[PDB]
Amino acid sequence: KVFGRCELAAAMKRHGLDNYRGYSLGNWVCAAKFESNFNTQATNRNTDGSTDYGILQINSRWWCNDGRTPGSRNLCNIPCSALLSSDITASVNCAKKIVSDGNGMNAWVAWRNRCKGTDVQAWIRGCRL
Repeated sequence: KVFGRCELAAAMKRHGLDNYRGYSLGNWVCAAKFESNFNTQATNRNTDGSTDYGILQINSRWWCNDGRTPGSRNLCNIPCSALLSSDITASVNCAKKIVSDGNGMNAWVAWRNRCKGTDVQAWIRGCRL
């Protein structure tokens, strides 16, 4: 599913992301934008052989099981498949764990490179929230 910008902001809010660990809603929407372009079925192979999954491009080395990343973990205790459904619950629950891991949203390289210190509130302008 390819979400609308405000449609994603709303689902993210309903799922408790707005200000989770101090990150306002605009940060999460900005990160989703640059990670997947709001497409839940986005996947991307990393050099080390792990794979990134779904709206927030959550990785198979630490966070999910795809059965094809030697030496990896599944700390969110889900199949990586679950990160590609229309339903974002699994992705949100798994992002909550990642963002709590010590580095805040720096765990997402595109957030640090493209959202950090920008006017992230732009990403929720004109949304019914």
